[PDB]
Amino acid sequence: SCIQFTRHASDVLLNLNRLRSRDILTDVVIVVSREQFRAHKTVLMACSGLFYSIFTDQLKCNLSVINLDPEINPEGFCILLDFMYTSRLNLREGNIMAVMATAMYLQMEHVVDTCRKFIKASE
Amino acid sequence: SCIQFTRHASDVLLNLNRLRSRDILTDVVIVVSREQFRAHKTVLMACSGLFYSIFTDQLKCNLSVINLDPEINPEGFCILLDFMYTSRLNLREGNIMAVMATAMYLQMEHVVDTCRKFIKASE
Amino acid sequence: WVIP
Amino acid sequence: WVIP
Ligand SMILES: CSc1ncc(Cl)c(Nc2ccc3c(c2)CC(=O)N3)n1
Ligand SMILES: CSc1ncc(Cl)c(Nc2ccc3c(c2)CC(=O)N3)n1
Ligand SMILES: [Cl-]
Ligand SMILES: [Cl-]
Ligand SMILES: [Cl-]
Ligand SMILES: [Cl-]
Repeated sequence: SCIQFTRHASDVLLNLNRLRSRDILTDVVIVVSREQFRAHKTVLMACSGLFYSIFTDQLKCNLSVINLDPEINPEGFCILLDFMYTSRLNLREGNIMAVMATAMYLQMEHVVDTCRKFIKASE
Repeated sequence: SCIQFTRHASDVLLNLNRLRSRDILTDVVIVVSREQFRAHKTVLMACSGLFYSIFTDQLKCNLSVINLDPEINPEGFCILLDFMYTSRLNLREGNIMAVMATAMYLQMEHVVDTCRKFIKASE
Repeated sequence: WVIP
Repeated sequence: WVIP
């Protein structure tokens, strides 16, 4: 018999992004080919199968620094980190290959799906 | 020129609630008249003006235990904590007064608004 | 607010 | 996915 507030999840995500922009309560640095990205472990886990697996590990859950595979492109990661905190994906002809490869590595199934569809349309 | 994934914010909140249910990466205990509630500081801040103010304080941001005012009803808090993580509010005739008072103290403006409207309809 |  |  609950009532539901339609905009609540969006408002929560908007506030989490405000915290990220002001570097409030960020608890991890993600290192991508020497570029560094500060974030909230819980948000990373909520968006990515890879971060979910990492931060549920009894040893890795306590790390303040995570280094990604050197093949990962920092711009592709930045675009995906922005998507995690906003639901908005900056998908462009020049970045789609790097974004899809990063989303496959991060295990972000819905992003991989839209990249596959956008690539298929251009062939 | 971004594309947007409609269900992303809801999916994020659903995963944050899964983390709460399994007590994963919870970093604070909220004490309400001896009842204890584990949660994520970032989610509490994203939903409540009171928690936002508390955890942006340079001393309180580091506390692992927060004690609420003894007038706060544990059931009212529990209902609001469930709403924070799900967008669903269990508003009932028997709890509406305790839920509204707790939402006013927590500074959850949209919850206060629907409680005022539901009370006004019954008068 | 809605009935979900 | 939509055009926001
Ligand atoms: C599976 S239960 C669960 N519980 C809590 C969290 Cl934080 C979580 N996250 C997560 C797991 C896998 C995937 C994603 C998020 C996005 C994606 O495409 N795959 N999962
Ligand atoms: C105001 S900027 C901002 N930035 C980040 C966060 Cl985490 C935040 N939360 C917050 C503040 C006030 C209120 C709520 C959440 C719910 C409500 O009714 N009032 N606010
Ligand atoms: Cl470390
Ligand atoms: Cl995704
Ligand atoms: Cl403490
Ligand atoms: Cl609210």
